[PDB]
Amino acid sequence: ARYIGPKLKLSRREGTDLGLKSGVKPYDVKTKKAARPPGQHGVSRNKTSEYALQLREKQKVKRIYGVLERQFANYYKEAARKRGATGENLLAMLESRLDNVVYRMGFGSTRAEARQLVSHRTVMVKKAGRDEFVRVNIPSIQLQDGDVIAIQEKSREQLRIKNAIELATQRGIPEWLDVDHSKLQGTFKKAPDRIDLPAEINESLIVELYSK
Amino acid sequence: ASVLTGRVVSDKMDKSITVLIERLVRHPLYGKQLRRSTKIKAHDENNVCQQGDLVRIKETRPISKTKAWTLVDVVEKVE
Amino acid sequence: ATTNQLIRKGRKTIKEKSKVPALQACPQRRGVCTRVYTTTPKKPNSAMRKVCRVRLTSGYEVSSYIGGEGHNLQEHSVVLIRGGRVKDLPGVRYHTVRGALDCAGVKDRKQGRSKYGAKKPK
Amino acid sequence: GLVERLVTVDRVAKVVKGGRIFSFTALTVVGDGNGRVGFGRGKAREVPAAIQKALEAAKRNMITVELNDATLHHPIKARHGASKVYMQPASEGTGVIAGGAMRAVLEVAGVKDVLTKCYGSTNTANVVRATFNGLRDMSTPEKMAAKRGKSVDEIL
Amino acid sequence: SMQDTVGDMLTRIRNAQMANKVSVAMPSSKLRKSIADLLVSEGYVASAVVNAEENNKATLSIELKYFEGKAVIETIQRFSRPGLRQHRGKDAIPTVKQGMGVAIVSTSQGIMSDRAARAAGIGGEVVAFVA
RNA sequence: ACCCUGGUAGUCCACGCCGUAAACGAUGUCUACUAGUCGUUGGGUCCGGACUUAGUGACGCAGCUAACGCAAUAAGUA
RNA sequence: GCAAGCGUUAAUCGGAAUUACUGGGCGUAAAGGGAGCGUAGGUGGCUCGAUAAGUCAGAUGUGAAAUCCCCGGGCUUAACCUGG
RNA sequence: GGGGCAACCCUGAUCCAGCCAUGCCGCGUGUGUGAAGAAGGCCUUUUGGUUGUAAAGCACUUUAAGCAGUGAAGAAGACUCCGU
RNA sequence: AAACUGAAGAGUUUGAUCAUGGCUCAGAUUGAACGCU
Repeated sequence: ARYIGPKLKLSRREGTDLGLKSGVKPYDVKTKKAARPPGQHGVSRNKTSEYALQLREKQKVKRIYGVLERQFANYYKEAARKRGATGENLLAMLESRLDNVVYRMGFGSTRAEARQLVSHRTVMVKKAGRDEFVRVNIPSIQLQDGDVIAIQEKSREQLRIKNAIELATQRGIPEWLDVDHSKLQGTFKKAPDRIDLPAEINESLIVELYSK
Repeated sequence: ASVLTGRVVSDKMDKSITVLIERLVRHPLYGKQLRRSTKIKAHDENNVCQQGDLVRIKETRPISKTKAWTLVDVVEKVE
Repeated sequence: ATTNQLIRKGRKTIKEKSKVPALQACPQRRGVCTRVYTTTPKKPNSAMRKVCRVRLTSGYEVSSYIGGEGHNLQEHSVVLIRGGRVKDLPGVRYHTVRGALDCAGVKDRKQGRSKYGAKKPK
Repeated sequence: GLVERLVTVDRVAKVVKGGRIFSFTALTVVGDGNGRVGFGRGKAREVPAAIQKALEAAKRNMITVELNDATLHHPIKARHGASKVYMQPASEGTGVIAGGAMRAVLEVAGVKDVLTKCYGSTNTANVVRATFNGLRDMSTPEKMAAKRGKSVDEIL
Repeated sequence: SMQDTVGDMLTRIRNAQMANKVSVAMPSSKLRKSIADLLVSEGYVASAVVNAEENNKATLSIELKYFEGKAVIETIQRFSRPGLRQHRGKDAIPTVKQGMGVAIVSTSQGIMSDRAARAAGIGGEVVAFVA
């Protein structure tokens, strides 16, 4: 299951831009909101609490990457078992998802559209070392160092992809991804660092939330 | 093979003695070593050793219902 | 407690018994309603709470609480009984599952329908 | 250039001929986030004045703490009366695993990764004070080596 | 009566340091001298000497240290007591203050620090924690 | 009932039972160590005092305690 | 907030350091036996030796496989399977 | 695994299939774009707010399901012939 | 090379307080049942 309802509602509840809409126009004018969360009341009295700051922070990442609670808690459980910082590991494994990778490489305008592309077998993956591609309809595929991504031979003429590259160019392309627009082919050279990821997501709140 | 030492607490059976083997068992939760003791009947063929003696005994085939150890050495004797 | 005292005696926990003995460690239990009546609650509250004395298949004859507004239970009615004590009712320690066997769901319920056995309205 | 956080606010009363006089008590913890930390509580008939008075007292009840650049130097067990607190250093990325009163002091003192636990009474002021006592009694390897007259290599 | 000689030694040291005494004296023993020498070489006390008294008796005198007016021996606690002895292997010797303190260990090679016993790869009876 | 006037068991003795009290310091016993001041009891040794012992009191640090309070006769440190 | 599931009930551990070994208490909060003597037991001064049972270290044999954990490999991913 | 020299026979072990959200894991129920911010509902100080880019409209996509094809691997090469 | 990583509290006795102390809750789990779907 995935969220289907409105996305500006989510952005307004998180109080920040989650990139759920395309960058074709500024977030402020797309909604004339984000100064108040959704509903009749919006900005409220009776200020939040530590648990509210933690819950909202976890929901922020979950809504950004489009991952529900069960899969996200499996992510945190894996991250707290891998070596190093749990939040750093959780951000790395959320960034290494196939749908997020294709969104950053720019073949999709939003992560929802990137997941829609991945799910419909329009993206082939080539595992590191393997001399073959394979069509994969699973957005939650974790990509390792060196995995190649390419667009299907019967979907390179997509209009949505061609207008997704030109948005990716206007937004910026990560340095841990080597994407070529000439034949719609990227390479996941390395999982991004915490210094490469934006310094406004407090993964420490997520780690403290998953500690009762 | 499997030798065991202890004091003789009974000798009032024909060709038979009771040896008190002591051991230190450690408590699984509190870690203090309690001293525990088992009575083992041994076979003393010539019926020589008396109570209060230190004796070594080894496991063998059973001689009787409750006797499967045999005397091999009277290391110490009553003063 | 010295170490020698702990070895000689040892610290024992009492295991508390269940608060729902009539269920016999079962989630629900079937019974027949031997008496459907109303009773007054404890000191602070004031109402006519709906209760049914029900003899279960375990051999107990406990009193249970019918939740929701309005019910159809009478003598010789077969109900399913779940755990859960009513605070202001002295003696009542079980709830009647509404909508399970013979106890109907609540008529006009809309919000918490699953807790009262009400089908989703079309 | 100082960080402040209000930990608890309580409503207390005094009895008089007319009735009950209701006042407010606020406990706050101030800190630089780099090792300087302090706590204080204030009383006033109004919550904002109690909060300002607590902040003023916290700014004067301050100590300096030498952290292990993210965490503590050694396990600490401290107490103030009936609150017993225990903190131990944790690996980087662990977070401050603490209740409200412990978390306030540790986070405002700059600790990032620590394991904690409260035993005895969890009175907010006494837990804050026990955590404060432990942080002020905490030692450093350099200080221990200097006290013994050796080097940090001579004292692993 | 007195059934913990090591406990009495450490209690005398602790009370003298709490009272800010210059030195603490007691009846001597080789075990007490071993523990006192370990304290000296660890730097917790200045010196520990035995003076042979009459009637085949001896007095062990330990000169205490103070740093910035505070006692150098912050805490000195007995771990293995006569009512419950604690013997550990080489990989179970408990550390004191994350290695800043010393766990005095009685090993087959004599009284030595926890880190010394770990380096020698040998366990023993963990008699005290001094930090 | 309290108060008054009487009043029997009991209180007294001998020999036995009972085995309980707010039988209390509401503080088990034993050992070592830890500022001090002033009383008192029974000894002891020195020059009316000085010291030292074993009790028995009142204070009072450090320490302890939720607080009251304890504090060499600990509820301190073991 | 979860989501093809969501709640309720039952049951176990946790939180509970609320049986405290790790890790609690007993003047007044529950808690010192009315006091003693003493049996089993527990514990126990200094010095020089012996022994090596406890203790510690090493070696060998064993502690089945599966499971738990680590490094990998195969399922489109994952669960799952699987080598060391 | 049982019997037989074999052919082969037997095997509700086993390998499978059926049912059940009982659990775990996975995927979907669309994706972009869309304001005088439509209507309706709700609140409201009666005119604003909220539902809300949400819908409608437009532009695309077809995972899974449905239909049609194709199509590994699980098989260990029995028997028979030849040679040593 | 690795198997070496882990520890949160809250409500409720009082006019208020600190302590004691029970009760209750937030978690995880299941060969689960029931209700809605």
